[PDB]
Amino acid sequence: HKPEPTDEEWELIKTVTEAHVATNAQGSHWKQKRKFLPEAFSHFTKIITPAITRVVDFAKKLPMFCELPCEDQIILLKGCCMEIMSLRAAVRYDPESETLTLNGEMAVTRGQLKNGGLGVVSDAIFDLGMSLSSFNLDDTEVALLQAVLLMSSDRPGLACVERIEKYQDSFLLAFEHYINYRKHHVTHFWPKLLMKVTDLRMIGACHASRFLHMKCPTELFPPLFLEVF
Amino acid sequence: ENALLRYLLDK
Ligand SMILES: CCOc1nc(C(=O)NCC(=O)O)c(O)c2ccc(Oc3c(C)cc(C(=O)c4cc(F)cc(OC)c4)cc3C)cc12
Repeated sequence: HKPEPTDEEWELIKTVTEAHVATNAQGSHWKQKRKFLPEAFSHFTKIITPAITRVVDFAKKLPMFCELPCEDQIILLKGCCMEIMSLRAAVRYDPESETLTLNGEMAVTRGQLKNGGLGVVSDAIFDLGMSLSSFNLDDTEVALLQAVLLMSSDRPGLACVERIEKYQDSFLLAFEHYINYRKHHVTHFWPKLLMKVTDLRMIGACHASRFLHMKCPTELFPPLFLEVF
Repeated sequence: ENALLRYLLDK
């Protein structure tokens, strides 16, 4: 009964899904190439830059993103980068080892990510990972969640606010219609998914708080990390 | 600023 995706929505789903799969670290081989961190600014310093770069590559493969002016692209990436990386770690939550996987390789514990420098944001990302188990999100659902965070019109300083809001509405309709098609065995699935979008948005602004607190002189922070704050 | 971000985007 509930509306299933249109042809134009299936094309948008193909584009965004493939863009995610092509920029998701060790997509197939993440669980079998996992190295469990011993027992960490150092080891988390090394892996942040490639994680930002993958998010940049994801956005650069969305045609709608590429039609925006450079200064809007910069602001949109600043806004969603930690949100998208957090989501990507959270969907790689292993409930048996109670680890997240970063960069497809590094499995970390709640304690390691917390004392590694993230602080209470570590607890938020792990708690999101635990909640996202029973949601059983596929590559397409993760990609659309990412497109929705990327196309956020309330980022300060944005020029094409109206265009970005229009792009987001396309993704949200495609996303809801895919969720109808997918028929998850969870009640109020779509309302509950939008609450997760808020959880990632809260994680994005707490990263920004923790960042200002972590300032250690600035030259210790990797250059690209400083740019996306 | 944002020189490195700018570079990675315009590639
Ligand atoms: C899941 C939360 O977001 C994150 N996600 C991923 C990731 O790969 N996600 C999965 C995927 O993309 O597939 C990462 O790799 C992450 C690495 C580090 C990280 O948080 C730090 C930490 C822990 C340290 C520094 C630093 O480089 C630093 C430098 C200093 F000079 C001082 C300092 O003070 C603590 C910290 C900088 C960041 C972003 C957060 C990550």
